[PDB]
Amino acid sequence: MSIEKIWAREILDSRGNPTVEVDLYTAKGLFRAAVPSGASTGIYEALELRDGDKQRYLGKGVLKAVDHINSTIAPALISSGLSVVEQEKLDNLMLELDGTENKSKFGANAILGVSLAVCKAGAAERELPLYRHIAQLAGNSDLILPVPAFNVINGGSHAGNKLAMQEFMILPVGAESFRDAMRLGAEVYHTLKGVIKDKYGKDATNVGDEGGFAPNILENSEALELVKEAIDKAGYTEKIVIGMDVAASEFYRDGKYDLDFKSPTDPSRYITGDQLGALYQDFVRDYPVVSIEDPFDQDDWAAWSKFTANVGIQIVGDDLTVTNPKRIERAVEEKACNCLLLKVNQIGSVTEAIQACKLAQENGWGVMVSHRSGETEDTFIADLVVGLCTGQIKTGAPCRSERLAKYNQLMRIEEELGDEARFAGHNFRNPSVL
Amino acid sequence: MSIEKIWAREILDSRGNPTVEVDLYTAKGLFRAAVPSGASTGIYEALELRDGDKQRYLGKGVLKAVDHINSTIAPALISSGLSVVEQEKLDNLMLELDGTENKSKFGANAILGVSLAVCKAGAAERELPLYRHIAQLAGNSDLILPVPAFNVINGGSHAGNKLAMQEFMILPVGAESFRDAMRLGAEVYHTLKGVIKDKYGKDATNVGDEGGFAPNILENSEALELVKEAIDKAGYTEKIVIGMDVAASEFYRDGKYDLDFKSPTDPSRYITGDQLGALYQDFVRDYPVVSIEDPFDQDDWAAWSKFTANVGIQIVGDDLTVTNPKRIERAVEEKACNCLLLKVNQIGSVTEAIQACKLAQENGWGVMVSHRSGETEDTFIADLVVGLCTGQIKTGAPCRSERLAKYNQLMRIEEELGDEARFAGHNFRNPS
Ligand SMILES: [Mg+2]
Ligand SMILES: [Mg+2]
Ligand SMILES: [Mg+2]
Repeated sequence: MSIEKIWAREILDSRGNPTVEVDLYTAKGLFRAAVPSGASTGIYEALELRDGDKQRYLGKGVLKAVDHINSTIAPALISSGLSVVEQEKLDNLMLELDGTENKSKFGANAILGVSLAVCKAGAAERELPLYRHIAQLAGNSDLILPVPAFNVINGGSHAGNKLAMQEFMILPVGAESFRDAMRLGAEVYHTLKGVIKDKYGKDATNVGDEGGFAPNILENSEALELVKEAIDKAGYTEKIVIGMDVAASEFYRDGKYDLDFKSPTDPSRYITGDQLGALYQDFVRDYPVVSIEDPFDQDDWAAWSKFTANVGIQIVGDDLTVTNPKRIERAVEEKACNCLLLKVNQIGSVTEAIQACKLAQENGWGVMVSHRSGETEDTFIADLVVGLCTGQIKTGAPCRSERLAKYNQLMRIEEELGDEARFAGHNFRNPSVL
Repeated sequence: MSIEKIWAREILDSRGNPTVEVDLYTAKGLFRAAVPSGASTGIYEALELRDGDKQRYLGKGVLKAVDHINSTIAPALISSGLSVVEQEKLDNLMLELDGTENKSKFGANAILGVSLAVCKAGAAERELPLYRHIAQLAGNSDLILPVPAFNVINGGSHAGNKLAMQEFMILPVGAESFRDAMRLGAEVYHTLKGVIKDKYGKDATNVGDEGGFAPNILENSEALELVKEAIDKAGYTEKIVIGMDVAASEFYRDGKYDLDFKSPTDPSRYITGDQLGALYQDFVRDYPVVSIEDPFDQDDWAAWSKFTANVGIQIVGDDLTVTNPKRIERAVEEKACNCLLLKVNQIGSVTEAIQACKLAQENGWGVMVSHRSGETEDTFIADLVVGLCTGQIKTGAPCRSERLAKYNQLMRIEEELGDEARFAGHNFRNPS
């Protein structure tokens, strides 16, 4: 009926690791989607199925996930009789076919790749651009261009430096449009390179996984100083603010936090959740920080709720909520945070991701659509953040094209929307208030 | 007629600089292409037109080039009534509309953006995959999957280290297929990170513009040691060899060469072209180096010919030849090199790039299709290298998706070709 052919293959992501790509065919043509991959993955994330074959890609192959698609998932959907516009029914069938909570039979990367391809096929079957099809799936009717959050300084578990905290972001909230926001982001990014070079030398101007610079610094306050200095020299103090992804789960040790966890282990330097919270308060006071992601461990609920109750800024749950309704519901009840980081590969399907988004928005939460540290040339989340009208997205620094592909696509979307294009601007936290 | 709309816009490349993207519409749909951008550009390259507005993208804007397409080029091609399959006529039309030798009026980035989009539109009009359309444009019958050249160690002008030479590449010539070559490249790349980290620390495992690691090293022989270490440790000593892009023009200092040109100037450390040649001889002797690109300055013709005459490996012209038939002809007669690095943005059009490729191949040269240090999500050169059957391509490390998009596309082309697919392997110099 609707689906003529589904064919999955093995491609390489932005880090050189294998990941899932899915080709879905209908009468209207070919629809291709790829699955991202995280590095600092939360323990409650849906299962990313790897082969474990040590003599092939060091055990990081995804032939098992690919086979699960080509052998089991593909014929099931083909013989289902469901139109590709039926996103929820097609996703539910894959959920039922898997039958496990964390998608541990087929793998979340196997299920998502199909779910993404189905969505694009459904859009064309609907004769709609992808972002508008997503809008209808979510029950939205008034699209919004998001404020981009550029990770210009990379730290954390997979960055070549001492910098403990993972991401230092800039948000051009005072930009005129999204295309203007892209300009402000790039100019500060290029300005930041000079600032870092002048102070630390050229060795500190190489980049990490997400395109942000990886300077040889330790103190996170210094990363904020550099970024702030770059904003000012670029001449955008009044238009650009700062966001952070701490990813505190990555340096959570023995009930405490280690802000020097890439140095030889020494428990004497560890700090408590209270001390860590007091450090954030200093950051918010001393710098234009308006958003902090994963300030505490994924299971340190008491620290989350206590800190959130004493700040006015955006508190983003990432590893805490893992785009999971069952986890979000708890966080809502406990007021652990006021914003959800939406990662489609954390939950495994488009339908579940949309449900997770609306569950957040219903409770007055902000929503930030996000990429993974390992991405592809796929640009799905660009149309996603527009269709869901969340008003904020982080998909990398203005560097490395697995990041720019999303940003460029968003510029195309704003162009396509014409005079009906709206930039979230200073209302990125609650874009519907626009 | 054929072309219904041509619309250009401003997008960002892999290093955050503006570049040209062109949307071309026919009855068969939308065909999109983007223009790459170089950093270590040769002085004889066709003009990359930048706005120069200091208050916008630090003067790197491409609004003028975009405007030249939308206001001038597009209505001229639409009024021509030429079919998109007529690649040569459409390219010639833009060349004549520009009317300048180095495409200084519209910019090479403006002309190429349309030329690339036209080519993709022509492929669909012919009901052919892009690589087959290109093959017929070049008059080729039997296709070839190229050996990938992964730039796994980054040095040079725009890398955050002391390393003078620009690119250190691995070539899985002993691979079973291109998909196998991708695995070999990635596995060595990941192994190399560990090798680098163990010796220099995690600070040295960050990447440069092309995805290769940027370790804090000075010696070029050390970069070769690290690479050779990774190959052996990965278990592919017999199957993976080494290529180099020296880009000597970047450290050419009025007759001599500075292998520490990112250090404070000291002319006493400068070496002659003869010394530099002797150094390459040492590299070829001690390491499996089978290809050297731009070993001398773009104008140091005597050094090129002298060195090429005394080596048996592949000598690749990049800034020397700039994908230009006029420069290629001179290099052929003077025997300056034996391989052409094919960059479409160096000459400005698909037609001229094909002419450049065929001219090199007619004279026994190898051809390596190449990307630029500043790339986009565009994957044209993947279809280009297969269609031109050159047998070798460098489009970055197996890191950063502006590189992987090409490599992934080449894996798709191999899968699509199936039985007809042949991997160049040890014949990467001569798949002919
Ligand atoms: Mg993470
Ligand atoms: Mg995070
Ligand atoms: Mg160059």
